[PDB]
Amino acid sequence: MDPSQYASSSSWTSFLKSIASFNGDLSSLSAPPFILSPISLTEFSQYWAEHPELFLEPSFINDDNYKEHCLIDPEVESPELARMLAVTKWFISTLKSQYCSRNESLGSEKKPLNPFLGELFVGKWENKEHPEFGETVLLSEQVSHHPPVTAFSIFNDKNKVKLQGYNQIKASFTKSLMLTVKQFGHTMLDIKDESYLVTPPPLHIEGILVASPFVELEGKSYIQSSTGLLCVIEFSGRGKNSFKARIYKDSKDSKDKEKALYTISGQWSGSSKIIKASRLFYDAARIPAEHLNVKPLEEQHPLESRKAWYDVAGAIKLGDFNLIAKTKTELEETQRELRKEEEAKGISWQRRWFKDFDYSVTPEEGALVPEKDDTFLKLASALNLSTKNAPSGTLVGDKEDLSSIHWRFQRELWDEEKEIVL
Ligand SMILES: C[C@@H](CI)CCC(=O)[C@@H](C)[C@H]1C(=O)C[C@H]2[C@@H]3CC=C4C[C@@H](O)CC[C@]4(C)[C@H]3CC[C@]12C
Repeated sequence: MDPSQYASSSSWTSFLKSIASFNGDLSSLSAPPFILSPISLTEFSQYWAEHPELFLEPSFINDDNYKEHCLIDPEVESPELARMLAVTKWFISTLKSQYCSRNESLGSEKKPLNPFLGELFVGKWENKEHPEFGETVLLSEQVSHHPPVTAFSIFNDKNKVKLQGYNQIKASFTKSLMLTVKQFGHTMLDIKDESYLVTPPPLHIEGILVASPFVELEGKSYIQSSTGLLCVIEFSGRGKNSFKARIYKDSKDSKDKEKALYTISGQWSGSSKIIKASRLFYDAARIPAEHLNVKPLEEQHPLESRKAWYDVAGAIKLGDFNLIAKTKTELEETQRELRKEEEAKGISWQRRWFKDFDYSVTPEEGALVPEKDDTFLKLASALNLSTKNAPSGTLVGDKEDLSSIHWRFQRELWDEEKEIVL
């Protein structure tokens, strides 16, 4: 079936009709095979660093070289601002990865595989052509299934750049059959001793009537630094993927747009320019994604995503209804059986590399809680960001601002990991 036959197929009409009775759980969407992705959501974590050089760039900016690492402003006022510029550029560079990859590789957004609890995805950017980079490692874990929650860490030891975060969504259909999505979660980025707090934006999926789904971003993302500096990024559709970002000396100033130290505008999936107090800031079309190195299937542990979903992926690619349904049930029995074995060997398969910390004022007696100087508390306080499980970017005293549970990477658990290698 050619894609121009999709919107009026029986399958698609049947799909749309069942939206009317949508039960609130996206995984139960009865999507036709042609709209299915063979990729699991635990793989989406790789999309935070597909431009390794931009990921690592802030670690190379110091007091003695900063004017030489600010292409759009050679008289940038400080290394702190030069690094905030660089973090903003990196963040803008992830968006195309995050939100357009299925478009390019599959032809539209397609329904992802709902990962099983304890599913794992790992790989590395080896950065062989730039020895000063060193290897950057991605760990990604399905820390919850009901609701689905993915947690991840991307880390470069050589340059002391690490990122961690987690992601969850809530979604509902509007009466025009547009799917509105709010993201939940945040990501933190340490560049040596300096820290950055990033909130993903709300989004909507369009082109559903026409059976050509695509993501458009809306609302705002924040990037708050331990330096006090704050970038606010506002998205809209257009003609697409446009935005306007502003960087402020601090979060009090962000209340007044004319206080912006710089202003960036354009398309995150194309080009954008910047003005101070214009030049090319980022051109997504000039800078190809670099895909992480994943180990061969034959060498994968059966918890690992591509190994786990192999037969399911093969059946989706064939578009075979029966075979998909059958491979899915065998996957479920394999994973149940796999967990039993983890358990017999004394292996914790559930909170494997990340733990759920309780930031509420009423933790349970033995619960994991934040230590005094916690990076998240200090950056959320700088931004006036709610520390509860509200939609990402929710500010203190917003309507949405309920638990305060956050996933945090524990490096030691990966250093003493019992099975999984890179
Ligand atoms: C194909 C659709 C037809 I109506 C079915 C709806 C789904 O497939 C939803 C669940 C799916 C998509 O439409 C886009 C997906 C988001 C795309 C990118 C991100 C970025 C990443 O960092 C975290 C995951 C997230 C939010 C995806 C979640 C699942 C979405 C909404």
